[PDB]
Amino acid sequence: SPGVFFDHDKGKTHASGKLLFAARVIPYRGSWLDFEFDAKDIVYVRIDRRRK
DNA sequence: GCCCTTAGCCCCTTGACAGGCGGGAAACATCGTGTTAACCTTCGATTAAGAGTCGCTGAGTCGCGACG
Repeated sequence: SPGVFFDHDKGKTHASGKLLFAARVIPYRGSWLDFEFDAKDIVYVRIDRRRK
């Protein structure tokens, strides 16, 4: 369904054991947006999972 | 019972078509060109809600020493 999503990572793709909390808003028709974090504790706008 | 004579079958010679592949000659549908010059000189999708790993790159941290 269209709307913002916050998929907290379950440890996978983490530095050691930390979570990611990828805040992604899925539009009904358009380009996806990802506001996930990293091990450096920084929010990166991974638009449509292309770049970070 | 054997030899002569004649009939039937097989074979040869000619032939009057019949039309039949096929190139030619011709009537007709293709296939690659042109050519015209009145106005816009960045078009657009598409992953991206699982998962084990190959191949490369570029930042922050240290040694060895020289010159005051």
